[PDB]
Amino acid sequence: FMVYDNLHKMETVRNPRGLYWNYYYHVWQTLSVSRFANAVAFVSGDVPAV
Amino acid sequence: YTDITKEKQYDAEEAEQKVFEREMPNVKTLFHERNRQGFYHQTIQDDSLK
Repeated sequence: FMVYDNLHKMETVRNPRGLYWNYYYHVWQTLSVSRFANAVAFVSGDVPAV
Repeated sequence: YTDITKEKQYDAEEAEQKVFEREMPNVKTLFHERNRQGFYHQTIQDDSLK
């Protein structure tokens, strides 16, 4: 696993005419896997020869 | 002279797009100018009255 997180933040705004609060939660990440590591999968069914 | 304003009804859902709407105050003006320009004229005959 090569999972990292770049951004994690929260922002708030207020409407003075409607009297409510808006909350936004921003999440930015990188998701990847490494081909240099061993990884075997067990499969049942019709699998190709190669 | 600045006068009173008018009451609006609470509307949270309509407040979403009208937060920056404007409302001009009720202001009235009056002007006063100069009216009267007069004079009084009299004669005094000093010797004739002496």
